Amino acid sequence: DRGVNTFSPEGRLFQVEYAIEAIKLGSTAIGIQTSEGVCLAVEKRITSPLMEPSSIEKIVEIDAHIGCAMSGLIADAKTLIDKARVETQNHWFTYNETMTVESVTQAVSNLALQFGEEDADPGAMSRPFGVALLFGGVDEKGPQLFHMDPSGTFVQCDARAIGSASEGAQSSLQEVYHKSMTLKEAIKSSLIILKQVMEEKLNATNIELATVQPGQNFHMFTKEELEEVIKDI
Amino acid sequence: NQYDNDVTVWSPQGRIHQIEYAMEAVKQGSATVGLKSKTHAVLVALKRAQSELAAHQKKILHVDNHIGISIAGLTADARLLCNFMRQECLDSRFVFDRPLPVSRLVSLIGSKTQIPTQRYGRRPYGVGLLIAGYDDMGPHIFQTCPSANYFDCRAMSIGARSQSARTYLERHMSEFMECNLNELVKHGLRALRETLPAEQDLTTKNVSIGIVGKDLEFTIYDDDDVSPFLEGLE
Amino acid sequence: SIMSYNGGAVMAMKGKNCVAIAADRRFGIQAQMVTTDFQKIFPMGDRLYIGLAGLATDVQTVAQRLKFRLNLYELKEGRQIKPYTLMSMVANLLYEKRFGPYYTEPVIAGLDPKTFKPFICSLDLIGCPMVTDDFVVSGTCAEQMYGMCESLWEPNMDPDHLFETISQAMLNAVDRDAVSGMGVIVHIIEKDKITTRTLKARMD
Amino acid sequence: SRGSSAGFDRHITIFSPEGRLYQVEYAFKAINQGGLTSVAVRGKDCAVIVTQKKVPDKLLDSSTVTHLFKITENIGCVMTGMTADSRSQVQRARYEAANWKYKYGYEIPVDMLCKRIADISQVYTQNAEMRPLGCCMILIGIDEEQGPQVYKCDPAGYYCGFKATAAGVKQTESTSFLEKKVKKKFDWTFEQTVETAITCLSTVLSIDFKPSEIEVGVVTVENPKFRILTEAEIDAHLVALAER
Amino acid sequence: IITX
Amino acid sequence: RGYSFSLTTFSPSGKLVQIEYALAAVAGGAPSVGIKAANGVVLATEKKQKSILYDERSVHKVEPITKHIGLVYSGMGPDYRVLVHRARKLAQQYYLVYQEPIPTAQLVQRVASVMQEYTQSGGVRPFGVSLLICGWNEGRPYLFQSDPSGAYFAWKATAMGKNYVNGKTFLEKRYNEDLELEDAIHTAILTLKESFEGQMTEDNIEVGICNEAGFRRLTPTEVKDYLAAI
Amino acid sequence: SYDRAITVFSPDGHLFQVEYAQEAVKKGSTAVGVRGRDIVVLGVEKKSVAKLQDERTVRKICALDDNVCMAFAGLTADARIVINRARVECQSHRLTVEDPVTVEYITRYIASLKQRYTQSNGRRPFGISALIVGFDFDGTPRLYQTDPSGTYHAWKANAIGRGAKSVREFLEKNYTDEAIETDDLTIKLVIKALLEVVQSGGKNIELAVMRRDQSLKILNPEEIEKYVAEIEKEKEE
Amino acid sequence: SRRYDSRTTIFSPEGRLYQVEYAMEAIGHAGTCLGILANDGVLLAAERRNIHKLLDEVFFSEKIYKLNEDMACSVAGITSDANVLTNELRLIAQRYLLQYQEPIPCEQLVTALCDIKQAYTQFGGKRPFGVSLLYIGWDKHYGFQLYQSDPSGNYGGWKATCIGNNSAAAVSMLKQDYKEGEMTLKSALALAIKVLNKTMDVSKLSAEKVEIATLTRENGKTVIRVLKQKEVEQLIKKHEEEEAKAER
Amino acid sequence: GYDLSASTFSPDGRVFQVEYAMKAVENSSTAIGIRCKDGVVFGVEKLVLSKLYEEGSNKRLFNVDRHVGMAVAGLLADARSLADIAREEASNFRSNFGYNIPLKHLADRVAMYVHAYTLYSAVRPFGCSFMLGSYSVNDGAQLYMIDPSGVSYGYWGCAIGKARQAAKTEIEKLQMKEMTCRDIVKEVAKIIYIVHDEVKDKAFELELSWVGELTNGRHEIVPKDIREEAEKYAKESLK
Ligand SMILES: [Cl-]
Ligand SMILES: [Cl-]
Ligand SMILES: [Cl-]
Ligand SMILES: [Cl-]
Ligand SMILES: [Cl-]
Ligand SMILES: [Cl-]
Ligand SMILES: [Cl-]
Ligand SMILES: [Cl-]
Ligand SMILES: [Cl-]
Ligand SMILES: [Cl-]
Ligand SMILES: [Cl-]
Ligand SMILES: [Cl-]
Ligand SMILES: [Cl-]
Ligand SMILES: [Cl-]
Ligand SMILES: [Cl-]
Ligand SMILES: [Cl-]
Ligand SMILES: [Cl-]
Ligand SMILES: [K+]
Ligand SMILES: [Mg+2]
Ligand SMILES: [Mg+2]
Repeated sequence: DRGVNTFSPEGRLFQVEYAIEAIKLGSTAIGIQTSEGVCLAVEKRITSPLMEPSSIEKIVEIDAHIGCAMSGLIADAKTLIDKARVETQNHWFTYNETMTVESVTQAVSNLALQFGEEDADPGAMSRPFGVALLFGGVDEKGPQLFHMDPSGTFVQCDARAIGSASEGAQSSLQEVYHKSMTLKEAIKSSLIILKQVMEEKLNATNIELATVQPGQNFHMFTKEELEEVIKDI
Repeated sequence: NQYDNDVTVWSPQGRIHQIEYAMEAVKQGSATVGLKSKTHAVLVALKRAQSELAAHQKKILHVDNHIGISIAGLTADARLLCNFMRQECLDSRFVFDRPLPVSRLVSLIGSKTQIPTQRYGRRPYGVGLLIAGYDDMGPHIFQTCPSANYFDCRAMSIGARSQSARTYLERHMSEFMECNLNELVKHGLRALRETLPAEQDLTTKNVSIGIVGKDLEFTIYDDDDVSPFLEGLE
Repeated sequence: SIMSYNGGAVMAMKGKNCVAIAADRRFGIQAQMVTTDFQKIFPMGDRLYIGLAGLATDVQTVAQRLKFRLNLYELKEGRQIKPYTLMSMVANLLYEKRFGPYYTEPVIAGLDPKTFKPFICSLDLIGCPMVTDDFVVSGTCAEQMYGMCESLWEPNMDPDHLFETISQAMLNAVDRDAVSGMGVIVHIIEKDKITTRTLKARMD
Repeated sequence: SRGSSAGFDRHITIFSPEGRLYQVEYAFKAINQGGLTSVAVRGKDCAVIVTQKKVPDKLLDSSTVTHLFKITENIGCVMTGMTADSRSQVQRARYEAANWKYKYGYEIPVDMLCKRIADISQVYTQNAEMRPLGCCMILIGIDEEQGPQVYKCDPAGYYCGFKATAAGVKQTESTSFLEKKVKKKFDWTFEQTVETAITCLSTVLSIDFKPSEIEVGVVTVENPKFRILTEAEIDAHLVALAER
Repeated sequence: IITX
Repeated sequence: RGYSFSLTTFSPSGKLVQIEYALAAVAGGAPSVGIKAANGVVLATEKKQKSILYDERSVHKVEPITKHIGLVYSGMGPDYRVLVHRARKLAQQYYLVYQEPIPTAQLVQRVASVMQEYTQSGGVRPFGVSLLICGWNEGRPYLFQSDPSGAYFAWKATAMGKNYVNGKTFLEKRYNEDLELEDAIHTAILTLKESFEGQMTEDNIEVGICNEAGFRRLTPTEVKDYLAAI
Repeated sequence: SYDRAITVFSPDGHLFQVEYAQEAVKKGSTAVGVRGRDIVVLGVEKKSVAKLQDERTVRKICALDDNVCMAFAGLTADARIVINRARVECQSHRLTVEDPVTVEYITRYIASLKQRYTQSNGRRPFGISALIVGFDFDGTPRLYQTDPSGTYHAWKANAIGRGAKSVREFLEKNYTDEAIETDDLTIKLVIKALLEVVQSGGKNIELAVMRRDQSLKILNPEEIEKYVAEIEKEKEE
Repeated sequence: SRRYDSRTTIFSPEGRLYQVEYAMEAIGHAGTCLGILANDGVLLAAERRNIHKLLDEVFFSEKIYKLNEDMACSVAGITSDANVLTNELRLIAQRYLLQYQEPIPCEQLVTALCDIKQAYTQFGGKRPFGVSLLYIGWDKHYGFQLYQSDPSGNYGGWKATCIGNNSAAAVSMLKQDYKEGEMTLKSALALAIKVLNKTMDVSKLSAEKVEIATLTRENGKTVIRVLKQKEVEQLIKKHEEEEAKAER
Repeated sequence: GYDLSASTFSPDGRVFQVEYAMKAVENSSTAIGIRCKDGVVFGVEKLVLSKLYEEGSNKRLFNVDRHVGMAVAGLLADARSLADIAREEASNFRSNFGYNIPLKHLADRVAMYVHAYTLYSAVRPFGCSFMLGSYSVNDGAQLYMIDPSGVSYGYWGCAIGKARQAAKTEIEKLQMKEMTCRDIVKEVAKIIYIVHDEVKDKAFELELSWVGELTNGRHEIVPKDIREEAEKYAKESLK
């Protein structure tokens, strides 16, 4: 038994590497960034017909111009989401402007390695967060998608999958993606890919989709709007 | 084995394995080169892209008008240290209305980064930095390590396959002091290019450049802004 | 003055094998009477009572917090607390508030739970104790009370004579103080019994 | 039982099944690592401490090699055991004594200073996170009523007053020597006190000293200020002992 | 407050 | 910082072995005796005083806590000094509030409570001592023992340290309720003689007495006098 | 103060202390929740019976506020702590918002409390899951479930504790519009669900209901055996 | 330091808390202690372990503690731990009285202590307290009451129960002989002695060997008394006179 | 395992963690200090691990007060941190007592700081030994040396690092009591060259400092021209 801040001989923090393995236990989520907006799609993973599907929430609104899709240990995500929300509102309070997608992701990512068992407050984080996140939104740099993992590393991505089937899904994304791709095409593509990789038959109850566009605020798709998109697929 | 989990445990050969392991974090980072002339300090960095569709990790960071850094190792530790450095620079301008000297900043890094190497349950910083600066004593390239040691360099490279870049830099270092800026970056890019598998080339997607000097605040060139420096590697 | 805000008066008086403690019954806020049955004398044991005149809020707080301390003491020790030991306990409680004190000056009257020897004392508002062999007084009409006690009290009085004396000292003292009165209550503490009386008294 | 062990009772100061504290026992072994022995003796008129002075190097400034320390103007001590541990314990004793004088308006008695250092050492036998100090402190001073005093405390937090005592490698042999010598003496009390201390030390080591191979400190009823003897003064005693 |  | 976890814990069979092992330290310590006479209490103890070099009067095992309460022990001496100091400090805290000397039972309770702390609090071991505590109040003698667990017992007579079990049966066949203090001192010293080895002088045993006049150590010349019969 | 990291990751991304807390839940007595049309019902197993027990003192259904209650399975001492923390929080919400809590709000609060105890130094996770039920201001019935990890979901019906696997299977086949059309059938669905797994039926099934606005009513054993016989004589047909 | 931390407040792989379980073994070896609820009162009867000949007899009991005006408890397990807990029980009871100027209801006092005990199992890295308690009392909400708590932080209300040595055996005897809603203090005392006579099978039952305390109501006031040895001897006499009847 | 914590004695009464820290010092290249008639001179064999480093990088000689020099061997980051402690002790001394800290006192203070890291599981011992040197008209020349255990002594001559014993036997040949600082620099340089293993590790820089009458009690780098003369003298002496 070893401390939570022990390095392995290969120069990695065991807890961070193990936290990255927990991401593979989460449902697949997909983010695609186009010139007309970004879309976020996520497999819900319904475990019983008695469970209410709308009570699974794996895409959330950060601010009007920023959505977040998550995969891994979802309970761990809550304090990260709340930090993103609070940060964008503080930024608005102080500067009277929208915080950039990059800046939000950066703020959240600075929480990442803040665990340990004898530097800090009477009970601060004991372990890293078992969560990966896709921040999708629009700011003055245009539509934007960023990935973040438990290491605290974050990076802009033209398209990205996370969760159990992300190798697989990422392969299909390199195939279908191009820079001049439309938003409606990116929406179709990500459902096509989710359909492939999901264990269950895809339908309008066991997935979520959300978009953010230059014109329009963060928008969660309704049952009716999902059914419309599912027809071609 | 029983000597390699705690940074407070000396081995029976007088080593600290946790420090050595932290140093591996920097050895496995992508390569970066730092070099200087009489008038300028340059940083040059390879940005590792996770997928084909990922942007490419930022490797160069602004610290103050007269200082920028290149990173290799854990990104989160890089930011924490970069933020520390930024703060020490602001404090110095607030108090004295003049730039923090680069050697003094570096000393503060050493002092700061040593502390957790001696206390139980703490860990080394898993990051190494090349530090480019300009001050009253001219251009500087420093190197910092997880061990808290630091080095004042004529030039340096860290990260994966950096031994190749180090060898190139040794070969041509006698030329550096008298180089114009373009030549000096050319040299930095050539050194970086040695670290690559023979297939691969330097591109505008994978090179990042940082420059500070006598007439020039620390500035970062990415993507289309590196094109001028890559053309005429002739 | 803080101590004249609610008014009030207590005294205690020593007799042969017995003690007496007495108090006015008024609860008022400056000129205004609010109530005419306000408790100022509190049991601390079967033969041991504390009387508190002063700011009404602290009369209650001191009584209550003293009770807290007393109950713990008795559960922890084998036994009922002695009169002298209760005094020291009160003293200690008030002196803790040396630099922001409770505005009450208690009087204690009782019999020792083994010997049955009479005890009386009073304390100032920061806990200076003061034991006497005759009488103690406390409240807005202390000078009036001193006048009555110094002129009437005699040694070795029996329960009936002690009752008359403490009653006459109270009634006549408080009848010269605007903010004390609206009734007087008297407890006579004997070995074998407690006699509690309210007196016929002026209600102006 | 008989050398039994459960858990971490050899690594930290918890009880072994026999109710021993192995870590405390091991701190006593650490006293002898220095290779030195020290002797102290008291009489009616004075108290003396003598220790070995090994200067194996030519290149040491031998004036800085000492195990004798002034605690107050009137209290001296000889330390035996690990050197840095010993120095730390001397600084503490100085602080305790100075602080006593400030609070109470008179000098700390030697027994109380020894007791305080012992009491502090005790904490290291009960709390798991630090080790005992691997050293032993012998204090001398004059007490106004009781006369000259020798006190010793150890890494267990035991302390005691003595007619004479010893510390370090040849502690047992010194104790034996001193025991045999006090029985002979009337009122079980030493009288030629400096000569007894050096003779004891020379016997148990079998060395027969030069003036630069030992250190001597004294306090006397007439001169209670702690005094370190010079090389010449020590030689006077060595030559006086050699000639009978 | 009593005084002496 | 200091270790925050307990060093005494429960074993599978429900024992707190660190306390059992502290008890073994006590059992290996020098013998102590306590006898409660009708009119007083006596505490007696062997000094493990080897060398004639020891100044026997320089430290004491029989210590006063207050004018009316006294202590002796078996087990580790330096641990005992900690508890003597706390006992004394506790006695004064009580005196300042109540203006009455602390009753023996109350002192024993507060000391035992401290001993309990060291079986649970972080990063410490239990005390390796048992105390015998004597006192006089409410016109009546008291003898108490407090063990490393923080458990306490009121005794008429008892023994602790090396060879205590025999000591207890020696007293079991030798104490009566109607016994005078001076007689009790004699039997206390005979109890120590059962488990001695060495031949007794007044310089290698220590005796304290407790009565209406208060608690005090006997002086060497007093102990000498009692030893003339023994 | 004790700062040991207790819940840490293991190879392959497990949090063993949370998994072990989940094992404590599975050894607890079975609890069942069904969300009716205009009612919500909680039923729970035994646990031990015993004639000398005072039934009142060991209930595993607990009011959080006037409009929210919960049942739990697992370590009962841990549950008591969680319950009192939720009870305090229901009163703080009422203070700062002047509305009663939504059931989701207080579920979300219990869940984040549990999550915190899986990522804070010096603490083990809580060894309980909770079925939380009630009504919102707009009349909508609600059943939520939390578990030791801090995950939470809404359910039409669910079970936790020992034999939750089989009981959830029964509810999947049996929870239909017709089985919850009325209140007596909704209550009967919970009893049937328990009466599967309940050792000596029954006897040892404590039950309680919450109607829109009307607050928590527990059923007494006289009122239960009415429903027991009324469903036992319907299964002969 | 991680090497030396025995980790007292973590789950085992089966969802268990070993220090709690191990504490419960300690309690099983302690002196037997039973509590019996009746229509006109409540009692505690406990085995004395302080039985050596030379002990002095100074307090009014060994294992019975008065908590406040309306409540007492008895204990089984580590004595020193029990002293810490009973001192805390008294403090809680007075904090309540200070605040509301009425006595703490019995269940509220038990719950308050049990939350302390629970905490010792969840955080702090300390060994739990090795104590189970039986609480007897009266209050204006539920009248005469008997509670049981143990080191896990758990508690329950009981009409009759037992903790310590041979508990299982004792609770079996109570199961058969106890009359729900029909007991008096005199018949509960008889049953207490019947149970202790079987469960102290090493060996013959004596007054010096047990402690009995009763809690009753007299003129709107709660009386809590430790029976004197004269009374305990007379109750044992009556039990031994009753076993003479048991055949013809 | 009796060697994992500085709070654990071995059964023979040793503290192996401190012993292991000392091994880090004895792995390091050699530093020497010589006290002489009119001051103290320091020299360090400074191994050059790359030609890419600047001439002067990784100094092992420090000014800790204007009158005090520090010469280190071992783990360099530990040594630098100790230099900061020394600096602060001298600074605080001047603020409280209003004069320049006496060397012996500074040595004893820093040594107790070093010693404090030899007692606890919470921290590790310093992996460094250091010499402190000064000169003044009142106190003369003084040279002290502290090791990872926290022991402090005063020396006429001293060496630390891997060629410690070889250095000492050359130092012993000097009659340093009768020599000036201007002479001793050349002899320090000479000794460093003797004990340097030119086969094992190739290239080294000589680092030199002094404090004496000639510097007016200030600790200073030996001037470049004097260093180079000393280097040349040492080089040609080796022949
Ligand atoms: Cl992933
Ligand atoms: Cl990198
Ligand atoms: Cl990283
Ligand atoms: Cl390095
Ligand atoms: Cl590298
Ligand atoms: Cl209070
Ligand atoms: Cl002074
Ligand atoms: Cl002699
Ligand atoms: Cl800890
Ligand atoms: Cl003391
Ligand atoms: Cl006293
Ligand atoms: Cl005395
Ligand atoms: Cl919390
Ligand atoms: Cl479950
Ligand atoms: Cl009460
Ligand atoms: Cl009460
Ligand atoms: Cl060395
Ligand atoms: K220790
Ligand atoms: Mg009037
Ligand atoms: Mg009027």
